[PDB]
Amino acid sequence: TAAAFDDLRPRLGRLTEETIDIAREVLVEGKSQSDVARERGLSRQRVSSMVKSVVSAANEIPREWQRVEVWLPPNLAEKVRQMEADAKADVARKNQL
Amino acid sequence: RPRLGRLTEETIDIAREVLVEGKSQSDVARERGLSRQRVSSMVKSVVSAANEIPREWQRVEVWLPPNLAEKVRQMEADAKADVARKNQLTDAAL
DNA sequence: TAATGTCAAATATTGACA
DNA sequence: TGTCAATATTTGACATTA
Repeated sequence: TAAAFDDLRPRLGRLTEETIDIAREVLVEGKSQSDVARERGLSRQRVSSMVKSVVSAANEIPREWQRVEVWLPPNLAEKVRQMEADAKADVARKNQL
Repeated sequence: RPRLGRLTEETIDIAREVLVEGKSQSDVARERGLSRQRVSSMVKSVVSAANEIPREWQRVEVWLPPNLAEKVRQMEADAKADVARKNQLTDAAL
C-alpha cells in the first residue's frame, strides 16, 4: 500500500488515529507488526487486528460509494440501515476467488 | 412553541459539557450522577432542535453506492419538507 | 524452539435504540 | 435498565518457517 492508504482515510472512520497511525507503519512504511507492537507497548495480536481492520475496511466499502449522514423518521432510518447491510452483503460474496 | 429555549436548563448545561467543553457523555453522566443513556437523549434533544428536525428522528451515517446514496439524500428532503407541510395544514383536518 | 502472524475467546467501555 | 455493535484490549493456542 502506498498513497492508496491516504485515500483510505475517509472509510477508516470509527477507528482512532493511533490505530490508524500504527497500521500505516506496517502497510506503507513496511515495518513489522511485532516490531511496532514493542514500539508502542502492545500485544502483537492487537497490531494484527489493527491492520486487519484497516484492510477489511478497504474490502468492505468500494471507493465509489458515498458517505451520507442523514436524519430520518425511525421508520425510514431502518430502511436505509437495512439496505446498506444488504448492500455490504452483495459486495461481500463477490470476494471469493 | 420554540424548541431550544423550551428545554430545561440542566439539559443545556449537560449538553454544553459534551458539545462545547468536549466532555464525554459517560463523563458528564458520572459527573452529574446520571445514566449514560439519559445524557445521550439529553444531548440528542439539543442536536435535533439545532437540526430543527423532529426529536424522534434518528441520525444514520452510512456508506452507499452513489445511485442509492442520492436515493437516501432525497428521503431527507422528502422528510424535512414533509413535516414542513404537516405543520401548517394538519390544523386543517376540519 | 525462537520468532512471527493469525485464529480464537474473552474484557471493558462507549454510545446507540428500545 | 437491557442489549447490541463497535471500539479499545488481553492471553492462549497454532500453523509456519529457519
